[PDB]
Amino acid sequence: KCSLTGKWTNDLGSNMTIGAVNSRGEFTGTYTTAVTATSNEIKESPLHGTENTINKRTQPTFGFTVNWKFSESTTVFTGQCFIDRNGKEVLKTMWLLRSSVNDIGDDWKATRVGINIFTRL
Amino acid sequence: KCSLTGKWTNDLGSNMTIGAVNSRGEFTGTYTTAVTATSNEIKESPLHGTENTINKRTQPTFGFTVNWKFSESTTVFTGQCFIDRNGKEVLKTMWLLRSSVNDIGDDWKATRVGINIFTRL
Amino acid sequence: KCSLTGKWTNDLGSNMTIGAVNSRGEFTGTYTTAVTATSNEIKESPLHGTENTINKRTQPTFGFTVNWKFSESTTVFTGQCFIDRNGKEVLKTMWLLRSSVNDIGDDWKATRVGINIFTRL
Amino acid sequence: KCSLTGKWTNDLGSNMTIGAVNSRGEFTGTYTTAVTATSNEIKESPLHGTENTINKRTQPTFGFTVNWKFSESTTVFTGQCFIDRNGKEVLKTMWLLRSSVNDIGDDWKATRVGINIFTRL
Ligand SMILES: Nc1nc(=O)c2ncn([C@H]3C[C@H](O)[C@@H](CO)O3)c2[nH]1
Ligand SMILES: Nc1nc(=O)c2ncn([C@H]3C[C@H](O)[C@@H](CO)O3)c2[nH]1
Ligand SMILES: *[C@@H]1O[C@H](CO)[C@@H](O)[C@H](O)[C@H]1NC(C)=O
Ligand SMILES: *[C@@H]1O[C@H](CO)[C@@H](O)[C@H](O)[C@H]1NC(C)=O
Ligand SMILES: *[C@@H]1O[C@H](CO)[C@@H](O)[C@H](O)[C@H]1NC(C)=O
Ligand SMILES: *[C@@H]1O[C@H](CO)[C@@H](O)[C@H](O)[C@H]1NC(C)=O
Repeated sequence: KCSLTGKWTNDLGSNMTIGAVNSRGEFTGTYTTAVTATSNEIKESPLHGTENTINKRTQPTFGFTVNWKFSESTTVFTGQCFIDRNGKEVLKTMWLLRSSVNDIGDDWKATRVGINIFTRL
Repeated sequence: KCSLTGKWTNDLGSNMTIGAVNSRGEFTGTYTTAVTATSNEIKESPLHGTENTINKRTQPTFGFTVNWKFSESTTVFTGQCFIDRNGKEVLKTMWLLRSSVNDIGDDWKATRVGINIFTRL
Repeated sequence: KCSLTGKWTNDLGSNMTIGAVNSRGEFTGTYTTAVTATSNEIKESPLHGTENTINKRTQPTFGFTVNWKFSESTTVFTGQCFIDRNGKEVLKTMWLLRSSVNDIGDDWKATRVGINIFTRL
Repeated sequence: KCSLTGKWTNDLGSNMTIGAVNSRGEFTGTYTTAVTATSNEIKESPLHGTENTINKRTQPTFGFTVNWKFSESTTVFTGQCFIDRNGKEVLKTMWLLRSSVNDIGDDWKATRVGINIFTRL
């Protein structure tokens, strides 16, 4: 009932497209953000993830990594695909954004955390 | 200099094997835990991820998703491959563990966070 | 311009009252939830925290700890008091929920993470 | 058996002192870090927290906020006081570091996450 395939937009205005999910639950996609004002446009970064196929849940958990094309950073997202109080699909996710640091002594401050909610575009 | 390919063990005793990383930074492997019980014995779950290839860093960031085979949960891990002060390779990671919930009203309690440090096996 | 003192409600329906903030940035208050059951009905737990007073910012950061009265758990919340784009006060927060575990070997799964957004009641 | 009162040091070399905990579980302390090389010394910031007193656990959960004196940031810590495989006390904590941002549009990148382990000084 809740399928990851398709076009999504989030609460900060980023968009993401996800292709077909195979029988192993693997999928690829693209992740688009602004930077920043009306002016001007965008960066596209690839994403790769898997949805959990245990018990063929109608609302499966999933995870994906975005391999940023314009920085040395990586973000991972994890969450669950829900049906809301009737019909519309919603991805409730949390993410970790990992910055590159040059010294292992700075490792402690390299990880940001937050949320995103996605709806169909 | 720090390469994800190979066998790793962490601070809680789980092991992980990662395969070759392709020119897009993509890799697959397997994640093994313990400590359930048995006279052994373990579970093996596949993982899929990407290493960031921007500026061909010697200590790249990376993320991967573990698609648990024995539960409806997903974990994502993000971190950086370092050469430590002592010259040995280490993966400093943080993870989010997403539990499946039945109602979107329980979404708030579905995410655990923690760390893992990996060294070569 | 954004002051923590007063009554707040969040996105999950919990309410919070915060008292006066003293010259050191210290405050006390109460945190109320739902949605257990009853014909009511609620639990009230005390909270204690500090607002950062450096540079007398109009949108200060702050943290507080809620000492749950009905469990062995603790939550900490950190965030910033903003004047939103629409001119209304909002607390954008993130929290960690620490569960009590009996063995130090289960420490790895004792921490949940999430967000809460508060507006004036 | 595990009491928060006393002098502690962590895995990054920060120290913290915590005073007496009252009957409500409230405590104050001081949090000291370096910045950075042998040269030279330190900053001291106050801390305020509470330990959970439910079921008078020998290994209670606790939380505290550090109100940084040299920045507009706030950190909160939550964790549990353990006795380890015999006699020595250990605080296993996780933290959220909240940076001040000027626009609510940057709120999403304002929170870092990590761990600290403390032992008696
Ligand atoms: N080793 C290890 N380190 C982690 O950080 C971690 N985070 C989650 N998990 C796995 C464990 C269960 O398979 C599974 C429980 O569904 O979650 C982890 N395992
Ligand atoms: N409203 C609200 N928002 C949170 O982010 C949050 N995080 C933790 N908790 C509280 C709820 C239970 O009292 C208690 C369960 O021990 O944890 C929260 N309550
Ligand atoms: C997301 O998609 C819509 C088009 O449907 C567009 O208006 C907007 O510019 C997009 N946002 C980004 C970050 O590209
Ligand atoms: C990890 O590998 C080592 C072999 O070096 C083995 O002793 C250990 O039991 C393995 N752990 C798991 C969880 O399989
Ligand atoms: C929060 O306060 C409002 C009154 O504005 C009340 O309707 C609601 O039930 C309260 N929630 C809780 C959890 O007490
Ligand atoms: C912590 O305490 C010890 C003294 O016991 C000292 O060597 C060290 O400088 C301290 N570290 C900091 C950050 O002050």
